[PDB]
Amino acid sequence: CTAITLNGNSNYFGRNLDLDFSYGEEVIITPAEYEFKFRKEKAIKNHKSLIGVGIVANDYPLYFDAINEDGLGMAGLNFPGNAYYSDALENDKDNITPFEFIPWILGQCSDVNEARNLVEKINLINLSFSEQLPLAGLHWLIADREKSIVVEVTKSGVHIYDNPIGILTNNPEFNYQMYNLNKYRNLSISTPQNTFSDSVDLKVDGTGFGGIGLPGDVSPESRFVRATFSKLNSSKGMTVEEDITQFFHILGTVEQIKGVNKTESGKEEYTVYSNCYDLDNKTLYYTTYENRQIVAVTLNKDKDGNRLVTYPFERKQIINKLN
Amino acid sequence: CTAITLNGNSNYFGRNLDLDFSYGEEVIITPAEYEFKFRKEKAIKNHKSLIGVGIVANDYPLYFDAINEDGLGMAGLNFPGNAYYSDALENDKDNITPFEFIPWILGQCSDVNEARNLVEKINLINLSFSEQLPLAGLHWLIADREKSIVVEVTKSGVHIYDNPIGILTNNPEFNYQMYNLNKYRNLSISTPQNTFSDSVDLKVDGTGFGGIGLPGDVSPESRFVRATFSKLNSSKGMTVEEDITQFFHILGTVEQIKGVNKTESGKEEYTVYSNCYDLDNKTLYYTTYENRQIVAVTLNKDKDGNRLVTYPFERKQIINKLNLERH
Ligand SMILES: C[C@H](CCC(=O)NCC(=O)O)[C@H]1CC[C@H]2[C@@H]3[C@H](O)C[C@@H]4C[C@H](O)CC[C@]4(C)[C@H]3C[C@H](O)[C@]12C
Ligand SMILES: C[C@H](CCC(=O)NCC(=O)O)[C@H]1CC[C@H]2[C@@H]3[C@H](O)C[C@@H]4C[C@H](O)CC[C@]4(C)[C@H]3C[C@H](O)[C@]12C
Ligand SMILES: C[C@H](CCC(=O)O)[C@H]1CC[C@H]2[C@@H]3[C@H](O)C[C@@H]4C[C@H](O)CC[C@]4(C)[C@H]3C[C@H](O)[C@]12C
Repeated sequence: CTAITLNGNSNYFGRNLDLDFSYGEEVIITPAEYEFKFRKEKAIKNHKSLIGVGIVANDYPLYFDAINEDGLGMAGLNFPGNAYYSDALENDKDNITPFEFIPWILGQCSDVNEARNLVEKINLINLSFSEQLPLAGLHWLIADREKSIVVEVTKSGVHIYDNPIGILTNNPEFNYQMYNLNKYRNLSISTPQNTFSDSVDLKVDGTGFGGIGLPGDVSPESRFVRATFSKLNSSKGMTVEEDITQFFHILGTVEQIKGVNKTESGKEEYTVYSNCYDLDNKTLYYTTYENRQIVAVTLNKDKDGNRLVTYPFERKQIINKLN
Repeated sequence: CTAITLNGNSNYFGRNLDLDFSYGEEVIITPAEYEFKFRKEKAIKNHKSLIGVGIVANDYPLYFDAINEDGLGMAGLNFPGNAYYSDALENDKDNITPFEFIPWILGQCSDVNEARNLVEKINLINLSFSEQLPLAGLHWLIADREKSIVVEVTKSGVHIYDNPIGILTNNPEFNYQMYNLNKYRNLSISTPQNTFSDSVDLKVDGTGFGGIGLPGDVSPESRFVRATFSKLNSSKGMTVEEDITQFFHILGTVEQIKGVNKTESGKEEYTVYSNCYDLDNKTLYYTTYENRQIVAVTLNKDKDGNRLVTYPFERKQIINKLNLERH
C-alpha cells in the first residue's frame, strides 16, 4: 500500500491498495444518521457523513479508506507483525476495535488536531469483526487539508507522528521510514555536476542522471522513498483537474503491476485500486487495475438518511473507440 | 522514450514519448494511395497503408511511431549525439532522410526480415524537413508479431541488432544497454533466501524484497532495465483486452511525471503520451499525460484514398462522473 497527500489548488489525500486479489470493494456512503455500533462503547446515532472505499458485511461499512463531510481523511494500510491490539480493556480509555477505528475518528472529528486528541485516549482492542474476517495488522494515515499524522499501535503503545511529507506505505515503523530518506539527500531532479573527480571527463548522454540511486522495486521502503521523491518534486498544476491528473501520476510511480511481486502463496501482488479524495470539495476519484478511466463521486451536503449507499466498482477497461 | 513489444493473446508494440513539451500530436492514417514524396528519390504513389502517431506538416505525415496494414511497426526514439546522417548522396543506394525513414520502411515492408534487407542498403542523409522542424538524432525499434530489431546509424555505419527482449530507450548504444542487464541477474520476483550469511537472522517484514537493486530513476539506462524487468515478468492475460491493460501498466513503470526530470532548458521532461498497437488487429490504443482514458483507432483497408486522415489528441481528463456537484 502507498498513501499520500497533496496540496495544490485544492487539497488531496488517497492511496494505492496493493493485494493479490480483490475483496469486491466498492464506494460506500455512510449517512449522518446510520447508527455506528461499537463492541465495547456506546453507539453513535448522529455523526459526520462519510464517503470511502471498502466492503459491507452484516450491514456494517468496513472501510479501507474514507473521508468525512469536513474533509478529514483516514486510510488503513498493512502493518504486519508490528501492529499490536490489546486483549485488556481500559477504564480510562475508549476501547475500540481496528475495524471500528475509521468510523470512531471520522464520525466525530473535523480535523487532524481533533483526531490526535481522540487517538490519544484510545485503546485498540483485539476483537475480530467475524470468524470469516479476522484482524490483520494495520497502521493509519490521518490527513486534513493542512497536514497529516501517522498512527501506529505496537507492543510499546499508541504512537502518533506528525507526517512532514504526507507519505505512508507498510513496514518498517514510521521513524525507520523517515530515517531511511536521509541517505538519498544527494538525489536530484537536474543533471548534477561531476563531483566524482575533476581529473576524469565524465559524459552525460541523456537526461535524468540526477535521480540515479532512487530505488525502483516494490518493497515498502523503496516505495516510501520513490513516492516521497515523486510527490515532493512534482510540478504544481494550474487547476484542480491538473492536480488530480498529477496525483494519479504520483501514485502510478509506486504502482505494483501483476508479475513483479509474487507472494509466499504464489499469488501476484498488484495495485487493486488507486484513489484521490478532493478534501475541500468532498469528492472521491478512483481507478482500478482493470480500468484506467477515473470515476468520480461527490459526497453531497444532503441529510442523506439511514442506510448505507453503495456504488460498485466496474472492473472493465472503458476504451474510447473512435473507429 | 521507451519502446516495448509484448506477445500475449495477440502481439503488441508501443512506446512512451518523453519530452518537455507537446508538438500537438495526433493519430495519422496514411492510405495506400497517398503519394509519398522523397527529397532525393522518386515518389511512391501506391504502398501499404499506415496508422500511427505524429504531426502533419506541409501535408506530410511526420510519424513519431507507426504500424502498417501487415502489422509491422516502427518507432523513432531520441538518440542524441550518436546518430550520424550522411552529408553525401550515394549513386547506388536510396538516399532517404530520417523523417522519410518510417514511410520508406513501413510503406514497402511486410515483416522484420524485409525491413532488415531494406535498412541494410539505405543511405540516411543529413537533410532537415524544414527550418521550423530541424533534425534530431534518432534510433529505431522495428517490430512485427514474431520478433524485433534495433537500427542505430552511427559514424561506424548502419548497425542492425536482433532485439531478444523487445525493449529500447535512448543512449547508450544497444550493445551497452544489453550488457548493462548482466549485473541485475540476481533480482527476483519472489522473496529471496538469505544468501548474505546464515550466521545472521535477517528478517523479511514485507513483500517485494526480491526486486531490491532495481533502479527507479528516469535515466535511459535505468528505464531500459526497469522496463525489461517489468515486461519479461508481467503476468499473462486471459484476453486481448487484459493484454492491452497490462501493456499500459508496463509502460507506466517507466513513465516520467512532471517535476522529477528537469532538462537543460529548465523545463520538465514528461511522458507526453503512451500507446499500444495491436499488431494482429492493426489497432492503435493510446493515452496522454492529461487523459487516462484509453482511446482506440483501427486501421481499415481503403485501397483508393489519397489524403491523410487525422484525429487530434484530447488533452483533457475524461472522468466518468457518477453525480453532479452543487457549487
Ligand atoms: C506543424 C504545426 C503546423 C501544421 C499543423 O498544424 N499540423 C498539425 C495538424 O494539422 O494537426 C505547427 C503549429 C504549432 C507549432 C508549434 C508551436 O508553435 C509551439 C512550438 C514552437 C517552437 O518554436 C517549435 C515547436 C512548437 C511545438 C511548434 C512546432 C510546429 O511548428 C507546430 C506544431
Ligand atoms: C521525442 C523526440 C525529441 C528529440 C529531440 O529533439 N531531442 C533533442 C536532444 O535530446 O538533444 C523525437 C521522437 C520523434 C521525433 C519527431 C519525429 O521523428 C517526426 C519529425 C521528424 C523531423 O525530422 C523533425 C520533427 C519531428 C516532429 C520529430 C521531433 C522530435 O525529434 C521527436 C518528437
Ligand atoms: C489486505 C489489505 C492490504 C494489505 C496486504 O497486502 O496485505 C488490507 C488493508 C485494509 C484491510 C481491510 C479493512 O481494514 C476493512 C476490514 C477490517 C477487518 O478487521 C478485517 C477485514 C477488512 C475487510 C480488511 C481486510 C484487509 O486486511 C485489508 C483490505
